[PDB]
Amino acid sequence: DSMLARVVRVLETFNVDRTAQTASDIGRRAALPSSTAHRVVDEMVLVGILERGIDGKVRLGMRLWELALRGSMALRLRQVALPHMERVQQRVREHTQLAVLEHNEVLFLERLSHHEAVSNLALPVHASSSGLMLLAHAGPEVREEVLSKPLPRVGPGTVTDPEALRRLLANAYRAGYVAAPGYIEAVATGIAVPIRSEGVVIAALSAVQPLQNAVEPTVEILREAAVGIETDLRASRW
Amino acid sequence: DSMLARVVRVLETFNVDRTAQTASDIGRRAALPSSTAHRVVDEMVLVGILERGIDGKVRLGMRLWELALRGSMALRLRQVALPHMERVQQRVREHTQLAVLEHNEVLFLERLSHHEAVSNLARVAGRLPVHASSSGLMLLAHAGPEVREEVLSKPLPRVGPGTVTDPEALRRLLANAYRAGYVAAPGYIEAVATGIAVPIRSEGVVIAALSAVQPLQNAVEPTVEILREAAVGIETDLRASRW
Amino acid sequence: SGDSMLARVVRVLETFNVDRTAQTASDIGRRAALPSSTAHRVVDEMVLVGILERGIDGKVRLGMRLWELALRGSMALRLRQVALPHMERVQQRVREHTQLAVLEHNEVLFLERLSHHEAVSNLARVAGRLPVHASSSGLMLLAHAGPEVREEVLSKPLPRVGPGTVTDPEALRRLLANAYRAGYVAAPGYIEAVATGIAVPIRSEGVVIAALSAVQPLQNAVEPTVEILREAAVGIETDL
Amino acid sequence: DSMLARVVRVLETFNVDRTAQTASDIGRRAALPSSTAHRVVDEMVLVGILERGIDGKVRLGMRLWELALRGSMALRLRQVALPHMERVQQRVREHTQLAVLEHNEVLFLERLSHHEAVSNLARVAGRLPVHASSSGLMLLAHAGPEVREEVLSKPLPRVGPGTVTDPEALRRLLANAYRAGYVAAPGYIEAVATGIAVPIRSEGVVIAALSAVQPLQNAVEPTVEILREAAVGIETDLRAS
Repeated sequence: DSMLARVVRVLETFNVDRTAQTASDIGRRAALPSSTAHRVVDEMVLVGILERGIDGKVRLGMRLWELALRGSMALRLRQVALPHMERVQQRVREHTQLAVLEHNEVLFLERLSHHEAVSNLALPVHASSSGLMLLAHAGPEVREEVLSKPLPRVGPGTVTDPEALRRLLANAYRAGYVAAPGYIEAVATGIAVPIRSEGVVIAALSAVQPLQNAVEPTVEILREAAVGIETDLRASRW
Repeated sequence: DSMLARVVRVLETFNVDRTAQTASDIGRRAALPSSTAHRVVDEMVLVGILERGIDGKVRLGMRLWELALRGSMALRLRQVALPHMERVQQRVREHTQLAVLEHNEVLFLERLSHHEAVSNLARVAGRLPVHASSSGLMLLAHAGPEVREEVLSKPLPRVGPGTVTDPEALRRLLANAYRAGYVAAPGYIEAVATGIAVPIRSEGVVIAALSAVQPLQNAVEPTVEILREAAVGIETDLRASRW
Repeated sequence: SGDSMLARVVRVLETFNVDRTAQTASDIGRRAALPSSTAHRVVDEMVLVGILERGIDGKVRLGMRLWELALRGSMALRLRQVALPHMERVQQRVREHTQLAVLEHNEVLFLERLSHHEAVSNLARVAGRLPVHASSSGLMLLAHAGPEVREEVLSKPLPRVGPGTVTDPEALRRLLANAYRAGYVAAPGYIEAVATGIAVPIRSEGVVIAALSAVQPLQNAVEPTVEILREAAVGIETDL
Repeated sequence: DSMLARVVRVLETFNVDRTAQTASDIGRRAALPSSTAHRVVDEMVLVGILERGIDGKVRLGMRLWELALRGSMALRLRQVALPHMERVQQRVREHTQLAVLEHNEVLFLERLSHHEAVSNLARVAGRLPVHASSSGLMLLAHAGPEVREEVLSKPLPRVGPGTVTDPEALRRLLANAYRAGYVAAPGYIEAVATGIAVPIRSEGVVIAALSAVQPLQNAVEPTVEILREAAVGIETDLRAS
């Protein structure tokens, strides 16, 4: 294998219950020849991805942690959200999504799709339930800043009258959800709720399901999941 | 300019403010030739260390995060503890350590030593058993009665001059440590040094021990107070929102 | 008054202590200063309902039912017992008001309130119970409840109970988030416009189980009271 | 119903999730007429068994807590120990006991006997001599050297066919028990069943003995382990409050 693939295999011999190892134990646990193992370990120690600890064994290095922390804002949210999204999938059996607002555009970070989903997945801020929910919680400037500019009816059901949007956004803000019938397919609706962290809306959790399906049960499931994401983000320490 | 050194330089072009870049921009910022950059970035995408979006751009990937989470308790503790450990060093001017308990073994995560330290640390590679350090005793004191009695059914070698070995003495010592919030270990690592440890909590659970090593005759209680203040600082910072 | 069944039952229980675990029915007459005939009646009824226990050897002891009855309110009772000396220390230093409170069914129950004679600020003179968003204590407790519980509370109207009471749900989310990270909250003007309230959490086994709070003049420095309350809170935690 | 039974019924309307009640609520839950609930509650308040809460309602009083605590040494241990003793009963199906030292004699705080128990357990008339039970010998092993020597200063009676009386044999017995963490022999009184005892600790000190009685033919070692696990469980529960 490439150097990098071997490095990853070495890293995957470590776990929360196995902090410190010898290079030989690494070799066995990664199924790497002893001499390859020692060489790969030594290169990893040189660049600080591993460190040689107080006990003579190697352990994961501070530099790996520091490097990973450079993406913590998106990566930690994604990693914490995913178990809650799985739970949503088990109950709804359609599609669940996680989204954030980045440079006044909606960036979808994760989507799950159930093999039995009836609805189908397919973008500007006004053209998804997620974007609408996020827009509803953005600053007053960002609302105006986006409403003045172009609002194409991107799908069949896409609301794009500046004044229809103000009422839609204001209701979403009060109610803690927004629905978006026919925004992607006329036969499908999108439902989004906010995810809070430290008092601010940082993301939106959404479902796509058939238009005819009841909306309120999905709002409840998404809320519960959004509450769980917040709890785990807030309570987690590492 | 090894493969791994190159991978690291690519990762370091990212930061809290730069979350998405093209392979070209990465080549410039990491001083890589653009052919090398495209190849390196592509290999990192292939193992999941980077993720390439639909619109061409590359971001730090879930697999990097998940690999770091294989040691995230130890690593984050070290990071948060270090500034508090440095302040202990300025005031006490001996040694300050951080340790955790893994499968009833004591792992030391950091050991700082002041250039003017009178006491001496063991500088040989190895691992003391759980009963043979102040950190081990503090950690054992919070491990619960089941773990205690397991340890006390097993061999208790008298490793150093001061090492307490009598099962009943150890039960009293551990109970006292639990109530008092510190343990002292006079003469365990050398005859002329004492170890002093306090607990570090997260969410009510004792997850580590902060310790000093200092000369045998130095007063224990002034050092305990310093360690306690540092432990409070560590506990407080561990619950800061932004990592 | 001294002559009811209950008053006599209590006087009997008080003859027992850590050293006097086992007595006789007549020796209880002696130490409680009751006539033996009336003593043997009260004991027998106490033994019947299980407040005392007696073996074949005549010996009477405090019974398991007494213990189980007391346990029905143990957290609150034990917390008060432990907290009181630390609160008196706060009273000496701040010379205003110190309170201890718990959350039950998302309502704040004040368990203890000490007011110093020279206190410049005034406590609330509302007879019934303030809601959870209407005191520093309720804010501190709510900050440690689930986001679930937070969003339940914030889904209902929040009256402006005092001059300064924050009722805006977004301002509340920000206030609560900050309180959670900082380990205290302030509630300026919640009782009177010239006073504030400050609370810190009390933990047991990792869970915030109560709030220790002050009321003091609005103009006074906040941070010194926060530290005093913090020292008291740590003392209370040690002792539990 | 008597005054004291009503008082008790009032106390039983409280619980860990209901600490403050109106007297009318108390009447509802205790099945008392409104007039009766009021006067029962009022007198309970008057003597401090209840307290009238800071915001109007009634709650369990500090006085009740202080009264309960006068026997917490026995009562808390018993309350905490009982579920672990029931788990021993389920696995061994004989007899489990809980004992402490009172005035240098063995006081049994709890005894459980299983219906299907093969062995027979002697009916106990008060406290037993400290040297005449496995529980006694286990507690004595962890008492002071002062306590040990006081017991051994006076010649000891042969209370049963199993009783050891010789001071030197007792010293060896006690040293072995202290070191091994159990006493196991024929019953030191009847000696037709095996009495087994292990220490229960709290905060570094042996506070009680957990014991079994079982037939002479049964293996000792598995019952020692089961009792040890229970003793560790009891200690654990005492430390988590």
